[PDB]
Amino acid sequence: KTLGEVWKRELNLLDKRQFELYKRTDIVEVDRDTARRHLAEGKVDTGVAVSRGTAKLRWFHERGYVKLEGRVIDLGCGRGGWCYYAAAQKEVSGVKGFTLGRDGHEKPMNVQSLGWNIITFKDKTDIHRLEPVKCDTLLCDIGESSSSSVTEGERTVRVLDTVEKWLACGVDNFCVKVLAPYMPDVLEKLELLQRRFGGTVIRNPLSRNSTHEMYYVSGARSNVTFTVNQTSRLLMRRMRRPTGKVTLEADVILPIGTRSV
Ligand SMILES: Nc1ncnc2c1ncn2[C@@H]1O[C@H](CSCC[C@H](N)C(=O)O)[C@@H](O)[C@H]1O
Repeated sequence: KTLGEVWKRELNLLDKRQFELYKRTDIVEVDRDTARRHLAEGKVDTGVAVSRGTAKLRWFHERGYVKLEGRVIDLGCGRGGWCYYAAAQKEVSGVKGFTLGRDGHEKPMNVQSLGWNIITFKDKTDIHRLEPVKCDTLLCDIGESSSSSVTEGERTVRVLDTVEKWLACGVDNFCVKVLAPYMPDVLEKLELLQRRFGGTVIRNPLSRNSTHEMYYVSGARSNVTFTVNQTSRLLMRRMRRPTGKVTLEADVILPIGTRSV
């Protein structure tokens, strides 16, 4: 009965053209053309991002929503967009990325942007069964969309349930994807986590309108229900008039090489 649940219901009722236009209406998007061409030809020394994820994490990082420091752990790293971004930051000492990378799941990509040598990728790993390890910065970008709000809720609570085990070890910084922050049980879990570990949820402007995803980050503190609903109101407004109008931005280009000595 939350605004977000209403949004999900109306989203599923849109026709093909409206859905297509809607998902990109008034959003920011990084131009991935050059990056994709470089990766497709096997270039590993141009500093291009391995996925759209690098730009998403940069957005949070550049405005203080999450500090990237010391021992970084990336749960559900996929191709490694967040791992490579973190590895290039001077404040980061090491990065451990874990991902399924099997049965259709994206496997870590091998490129040599700055600090690639301080990253340890581990595939064939279900992070829900992975024993928590002590770290300073915890990252998690897991959450598979579902046309069912109940299902998105279940998936989101499972992610937060697992992440809480890791935060309990004591972490300074975190950035965790919250697939369906609009579900009531999720809102309550977020309020509980905020009281225990601080932080709040933030909507990334690079996220498409077809998902209500927001990220639980350590760098700010705000009223969770209020801000989740602000995003619900924005998503609903954009559904009334979908123009498909997108604003293109330059993708992330990282320096290259190993971090040595
Ligand atoms: N239970 C699980 N354990 C490990 N990885 C999982 C998982 N569930 C989903 N994943 C992986 O989590 C990834 C989410 S997409 C992550 C993109 C990454 N942030 C980037 O910047 O490139 C997907 O590859 C998905 O396969």
